[PDB]
Amino acid sequence: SAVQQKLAALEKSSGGRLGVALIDTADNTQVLYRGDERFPMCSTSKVMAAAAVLKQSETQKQLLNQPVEIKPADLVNYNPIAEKHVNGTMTLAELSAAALQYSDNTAMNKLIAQLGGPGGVTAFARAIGDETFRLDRTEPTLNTAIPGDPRDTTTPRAMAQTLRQLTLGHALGETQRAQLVTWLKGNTTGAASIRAGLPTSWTVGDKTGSGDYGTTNDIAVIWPQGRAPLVLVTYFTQPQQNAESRRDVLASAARIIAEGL
Repeated sequence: SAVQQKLAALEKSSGGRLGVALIDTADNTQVLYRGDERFPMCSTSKVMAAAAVLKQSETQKQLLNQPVEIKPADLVNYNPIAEKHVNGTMTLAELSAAALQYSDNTAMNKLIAQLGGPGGVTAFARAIGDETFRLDRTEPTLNTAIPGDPRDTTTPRAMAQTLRQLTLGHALGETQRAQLVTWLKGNTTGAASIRAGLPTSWTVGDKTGSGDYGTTNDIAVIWPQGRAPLVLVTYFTQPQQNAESRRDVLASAARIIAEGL
């Protein structure tokens, strides 16, 4: 289609490898570009960890209010919120918010620990029908994004389907789904990524990710005004280990997708 030719041209102009999956919930139509190739998730994996904790809270009703101690040894490479609470506590809700809206890496590691390790995050994916997602490592090493390495990867198609189920579907309880949506809508790191390619009037909830090999990712649920929502996943990675981030590519891919709906 026109859209796939424009995405291929965008990819060629960028020098990297682009993966896109769009689900239009109006008719369940999908647009895929490298939709079944694996990409390093980087921080987009935080959505799965947060959702796994939300699922636990369906049975442990008070779980999100459980205080978790932040110790100096817990701090890793990027901890904008956890740093503010060293030698104090954060609740699991606050850690989930921090992981999602500020991409706090300490917060992610606490979520992983709550789930019993990366295998606990992966198990949640399997439980909701995602056979592709795999989380293998903790922060910060899950962002190495080494070409060909299957650790800590998923495909665009799989992540779009899973994000749809978590936010618009019923993989989570009603209160949990609403909380996840609220968290995503409040993301602070996404202004230059998918959001930048979309009409300003559209409501977006997203989670970015970035890593080595110039890996630049964003996954979003999009609520256009007077129109069924869309799920859009944009993954991008580059051949040079020290490549710079290319959020503009994600914005451009979103713009190309938005041209047509």
